[PDB]
Amino acid sequence: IIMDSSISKQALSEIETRHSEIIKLENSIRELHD
Amino acid sequence: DWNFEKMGIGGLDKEFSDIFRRAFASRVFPPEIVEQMGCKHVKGILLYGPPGCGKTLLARQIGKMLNAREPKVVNGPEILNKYVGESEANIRKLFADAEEEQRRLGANSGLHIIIFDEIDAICKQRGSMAGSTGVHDTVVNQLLSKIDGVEQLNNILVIGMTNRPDLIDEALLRPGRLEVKMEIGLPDEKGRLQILHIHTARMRGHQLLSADV
Amino acid sequence: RQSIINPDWNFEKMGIGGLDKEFSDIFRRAFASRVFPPEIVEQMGCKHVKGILLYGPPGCGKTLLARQIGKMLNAREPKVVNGPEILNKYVGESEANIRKLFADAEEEQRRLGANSGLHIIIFDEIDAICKQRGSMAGSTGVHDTVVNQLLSKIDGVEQLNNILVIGMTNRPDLIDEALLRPGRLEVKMEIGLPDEKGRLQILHIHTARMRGHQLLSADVDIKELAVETKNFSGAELEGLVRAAQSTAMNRHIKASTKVEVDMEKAESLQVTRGDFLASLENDIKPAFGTNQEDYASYIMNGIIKWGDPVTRVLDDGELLVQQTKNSDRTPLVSVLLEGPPHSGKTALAAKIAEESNFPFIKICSPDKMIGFSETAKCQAMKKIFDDAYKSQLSCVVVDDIERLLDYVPIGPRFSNLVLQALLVLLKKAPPQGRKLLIIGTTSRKDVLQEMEMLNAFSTTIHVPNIATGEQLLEALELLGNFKDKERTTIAQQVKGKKVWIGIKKLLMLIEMSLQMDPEYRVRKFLALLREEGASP
Amino acid sequence: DIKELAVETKNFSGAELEGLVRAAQSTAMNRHIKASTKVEVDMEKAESLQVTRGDFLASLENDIKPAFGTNQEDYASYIMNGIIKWGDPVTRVLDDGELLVQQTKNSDRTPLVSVLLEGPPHSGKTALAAKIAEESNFPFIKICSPDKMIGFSETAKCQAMKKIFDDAYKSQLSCVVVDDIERLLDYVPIGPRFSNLVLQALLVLLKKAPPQGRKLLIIGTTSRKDVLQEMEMLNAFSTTIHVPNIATGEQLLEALELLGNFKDKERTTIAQQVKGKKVWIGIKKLLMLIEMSLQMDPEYRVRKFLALLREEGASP
Ligand SMILES: Nc1ncnc2c1ncn2[C@@H]1O[C@H](COP(=O)(O)OP(=O)(O)OP(=O)(O)O)[C@@H](O)[C@H]1O
Ligand SMILES: Nc1ncnc2c1ncn2[C@@H]1O[C@H](COP(=O)(O)OP(=O)(O)OP(=O)(O)O)[C@@H](O)[C@H]1O
Ligand SMILES: Nc1ncnc2c1ncn2[C@@H]1O[C@H](COP(=O)(O)OP(=O)(O)O)[C@@H](O)[C@H]1O
Ligand SMILES: Nc1ncnc2c1ncn2[C@@H]1O[C@H](COP(=O)(O)OP(=O)(O)O)[C@@H](O)[C@H]1O
Ligand SMILES: [Mg+2]
Ligand SMILES: [Mg+2]
Ligand SMILES: [Mg+2]
Ligand SMILES: [Mg+2]
Repeated sequence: IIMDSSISKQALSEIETRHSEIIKLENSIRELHD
Repeated sequence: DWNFEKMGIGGLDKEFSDIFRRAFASRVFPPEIVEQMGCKHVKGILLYGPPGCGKTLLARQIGKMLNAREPKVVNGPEILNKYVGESEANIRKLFADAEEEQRRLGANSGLHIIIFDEIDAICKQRGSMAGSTGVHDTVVNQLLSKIDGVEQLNNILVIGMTNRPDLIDEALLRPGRLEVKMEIGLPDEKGRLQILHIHTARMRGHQLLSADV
Repeated sequence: RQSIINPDWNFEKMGIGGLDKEFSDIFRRAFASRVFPPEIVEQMGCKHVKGILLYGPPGCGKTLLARQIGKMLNAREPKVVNGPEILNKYVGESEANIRKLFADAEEEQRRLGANSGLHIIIFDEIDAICKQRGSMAGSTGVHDTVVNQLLSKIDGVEQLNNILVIGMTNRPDLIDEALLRPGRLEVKMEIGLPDEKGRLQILHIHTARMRGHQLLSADVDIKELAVETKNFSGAELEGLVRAAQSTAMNRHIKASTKVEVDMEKAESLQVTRGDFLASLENDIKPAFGTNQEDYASYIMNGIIKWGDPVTRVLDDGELLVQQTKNSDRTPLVSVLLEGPPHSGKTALAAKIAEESNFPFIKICSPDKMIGFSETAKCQAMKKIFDDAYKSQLSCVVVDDIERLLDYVPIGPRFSNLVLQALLVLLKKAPPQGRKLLIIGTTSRKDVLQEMEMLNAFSTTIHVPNIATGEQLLEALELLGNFKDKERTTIAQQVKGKKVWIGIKKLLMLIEMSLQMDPEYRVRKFLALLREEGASP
Repeated sequence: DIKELAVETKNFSGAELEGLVRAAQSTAMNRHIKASTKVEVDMEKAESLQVTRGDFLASLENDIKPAFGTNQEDYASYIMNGIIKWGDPVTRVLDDGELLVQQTKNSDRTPLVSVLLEGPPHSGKTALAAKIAEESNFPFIKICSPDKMIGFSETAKCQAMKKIFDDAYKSQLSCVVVDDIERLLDYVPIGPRFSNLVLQALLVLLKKAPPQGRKLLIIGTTSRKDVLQEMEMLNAFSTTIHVPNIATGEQLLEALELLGNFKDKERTTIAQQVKGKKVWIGIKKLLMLIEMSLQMDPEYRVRKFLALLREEGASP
């Protein structure tokens, strides 16, 4: 009636440019370079 | 500011003299004489008896009788997780404050109390002759290795309440860890008289009790 | 060469007493080669030992010795493991924790070569993680991985020469065999109960500060305490002294409903013999010693001498005790006490055991095995005898043998495992030169003789019933009951006949005949005696 | 001498030999140190360190113990009080055992031989199998007694016996002792009752030749021959040997004289009252009546011995 269990975790490929810096790319492309 | 008359307990007027002669007697004498004596204070108490006879009451009252910091509480089988090596973390987390205070200061820290309920639930006999019980062995070892170990503590005290004194591991009930043990049995006439007086004093105060009773 | 030993360390400072031989052996085998000049050691070409193990009954001074030896060496500080403190839930993290202990030595060896300092590692409660490599079936498997990592790191392809591992355990039989070969853990020691000199030294050590400040009254004598306490371990002696001090301090303090202290008594504080005797009587209770409650529940109403057959049993018991105490070629003797029922044969065994002055006395009775199966009874008996094997002398009483076997006239039926575990335990001699004595009681000798259980026992003693009327009269006079004319009439009605009654039944007939009015006690007593006395 | 160490060490592995050498070195070195209140090492006698043979024997007998096979402690435990010679029936058993052990080493038609020692109880059978096993000087010797299996169930006993027998198939030639058969397979006259699994295991293991070119010798002991004959087990053992009891006053006198008790006048006193009849008593009981007798006063000793001997009087 007992079974101890182990776990395995995974990391996340955190991306600086997947949101809020695509808007910053636009602010760098459409605004700064314009 | 504290007197027994305000404790609220009635009947256990003899099983409290000992607990205040072996567990607290060496914390009220002038410190210099005790230091010259070079003794070590007791660090355990075990109470047992029939169910529903005034055990937890003594726990609360002794806990709040001293200037000690507010008692912690481990609620019996609340320290059983499912992942490997999670019970031991729960057990170890209890002594963190005691260890930190003992390291920071020395021979000055305030008493820390740990009220242990349903000791029999987990602290079962380790056993021998091959075979592993399961997780109970690891918890028992991790508990026995902290009260008494290579590193010394002198500012702790543990209280254990249960009604089966012959199901606890023998290695735990030796002088040095959970030494003093007491039995709290059924009360005789005078106990009943005092209990009834204590429980009806409030009503008697406000003239709400008829003189016929 | 900067001596590995701390520049100032004397055995008097350590504070351990009664462990001289063991410490000398440990120092000789695990420290000798590090204090001798290095050139000769280099010429001889030897590798230092890298393991020590300690085992024994709880509360005898293992963790004290380990801590003191760790403090002796003036080289870094010990790295403690507090039990199963190296364990996690994520896959592959216990092994990392195990590997982080040896890292510093590995790094230091390369930098310094052959001039490194000893690195110590203490493994308190080793039997929580290191077990038989495959005796835990059903778990996630962390045990096997941990054992393999530890084995491969202590003595692997790469070599270390600046480590020392110490282990402590109470059960030195579950630990892995592959971890106890002459390469990894060589020196294995047992810490056992001290003898008289050990107790004397321990009591000298503990009650030393009080002597310094004249807090100990001259009334106390240490030799009396040393002789009076037998089979006490060190922790029990410490508890005794602490209890005495606690009582002495509580004497002066006044009032419990309002804490108050009087300086007049506080200034003049001293501990006297009375506190020590009270503490000995009431508070401390050993585990391998003799207890005073076992002899107050069995021999209830003392022992009276109703006749001649009473003294013979005691004399023969004394002779057997003397034989077992002062001889060799015979370290295990047993005796069987048998007779008709209700005869008083369970009290005489207790009295004989108590009159022996043996340090260790134990009574195994079926009162504490209600509802147990066969295996539980076997385990209980084995544990009793295993404990009995741990003292220089002993005495074990087996009570009501016919109830242990679970006999019953119909069938017949009984247990077989119990019978065999009992038949093979009456011929196993104790280890080394340790004596033993076994006293068994029964009420049905013929059935036992038919089981071939009369070969194991070395002798037999017969406990008879009250036979001659004069013995009955003597017992009645000694018990303190009907006297004067009443006695006379009883004699008149009893001398001219034969009587056959046990001694445990008279105490019930007497008490049953005392509830009538003070005019028919004699008549009722005689009627009951006639109705009971079926002389066979 | 290296050869003496090579011969003495039995069932040693390389680590064992290294540990023995290291322990001898440490013991030899420890003499110079003086572990007084302060640690001191002598610098004058030093540089003259010498390892002596006595150190090697001390290390052998105190600080190194192998873990494959039996060791001297078990032998000293079983054959406890020596082997005296109370007459001719003592040499015959040893001679027969010697002939058997000689057979089981220089022949190939019969790579398995079994023998059985039988006699009355309390006669000294478990102390004559040990001597025969010891005197053979075989490489691997193991004793399977039932006092190491207290409380075991049937399966556990079967597994233990199987493991002990498997440990003997990985050597060149070995001897195994099964003492007190009647107790391995539980037996009790009422019923009768016993274990069947153990009996079947033994009856199959007694006729299982080992792998090619290896030999074995099994010596078994028992006290109740007829029951074994009635289980159809006594036609599996190759031969049989009988171990008798003291059955004549002259042999009793010889045993008393050699043991070293009741000397001078008391011996003749016993001879007067012993030569007029026959006796029937095993050699283990005779070592207990003597000790029971030697507890009274300096006088009143021969009387008790003769009385106890008279009470313990029976015959076939
Ligand atoms: N001389 C005596 N010998 C033995 N017992 C005595 C004697 N005088 C008084 N007694 C009392 O008699 C009782 C002895 O018998 P006990 O009560 O021990 O039962 P028992 O003999 O073991 O009985 P059972 O055979 O029924 O188990 C005890 O109360 C003992 O105090
Ligand atoms: N000539 C002898 N032969 C055998 N044993 C002897 C002899 N002389 C002395 N002894 C002693 O007799 C004892 C051997 O008897 P042992 O206890 O082995 O009998 P047993 O027949 O195996 O007993 P049981 O069947 O009751 O277990 C040992 O103490 C041994 O020292
Ligand atoms: N000695 C006592 N004096 C007064 N009341 C008591 C005493 N013992 C028990 N009680 C009453 O019992 C009630 C509950 O007791 P509890 O703490 O549950 O005991 P337990 O934990 O042993 O069951 C309390 O409300 C209290 O009033
Ligand atoms: N040989 C000894 N000399 C002095 N005191 C001892 C000795 N053995 C034990 N003690 C005392 O008894 C206690 C033993 O407890 P300890 O050894 O720490 O626990 P454990 O036996 O489980 O390792 C110590 O507090 C110590 O004061
Ligand atoms: Mg409660
Ligand atoms: Mg400890
Ligand atoms: Mg009885
Ligand atoms: Mg035998």
